[PDB]
Amino acid sequence: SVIKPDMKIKLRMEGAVNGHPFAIEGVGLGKPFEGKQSMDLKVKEGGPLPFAYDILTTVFNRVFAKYPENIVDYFKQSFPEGYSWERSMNYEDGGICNATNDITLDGDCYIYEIRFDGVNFPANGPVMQKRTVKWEPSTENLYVRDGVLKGDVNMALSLEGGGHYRCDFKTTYKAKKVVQLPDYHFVDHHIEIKSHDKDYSNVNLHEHAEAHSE
Repeated sequence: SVIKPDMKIKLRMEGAVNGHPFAIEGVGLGKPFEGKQSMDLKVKEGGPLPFAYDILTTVFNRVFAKYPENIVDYFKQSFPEGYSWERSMNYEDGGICNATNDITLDGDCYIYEIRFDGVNFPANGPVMQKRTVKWEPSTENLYVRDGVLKGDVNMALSLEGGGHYRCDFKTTYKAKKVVQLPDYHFVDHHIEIKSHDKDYSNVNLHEHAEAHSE
C-alpha cells in the first residue's frame, strides 16, 4: 500500500519545560507490521536538558504497533493522509505535560511535527533532579470517543535507588480521513533508551508494541 515492511522516520520536537525552551530532532527506522522502531535523537536547542529525558520519549506513532487481523487498525488505515494526536501526561506530584504530533507521510518516510509543553515540575522532584531510570512496560487501552480514538495508559518511571513515579496518559488520536473505527482493545508497549551520552544530547531510543483484544 503506502505502508511498507520497512519505513523511515524524521521528526522535530519544539517545546518547553517549566518555561525553558528546547528542541530535538531525530531520524529513525520502523517496522509497522512487526511493531518495532528505533531512532537516533539529538538535542538542538535548550541542552544539556535540565530535566529527565524520559519525560520526552513516548512523544517520539501507533502505526508502529503489531495488529492482529481481527482488530481494526485505525492508524495504518489513516495513510497516506495520516493522523495527528494530542496527549496530556499527568504526573503524581503535579507536573503536567501536554504534547501533540502531526504525522504526515512522504514516500517511505513518516514526518513528525511535535510540540511538548510541561509545567509545574517541582524543583526537587525526580524530573528536575534527573532521577529517573526508565519507563516500565505498559498496556494502553484504546476506545472510540466522538468518532475518533482515545488511548489511555497508566505509566511509571523507575527511580534511582528504587521506587516508582507515576504518570497518567490520556491521548486522542485523530485520523485525517474517514477510517473504520476499532472495538475496544489494548496495546502493550515497551520503550527503552538503548544508548545515550552523559547528558542525553545524543539518544538512541527503541520501542516495540503489540495490540491484543478480549
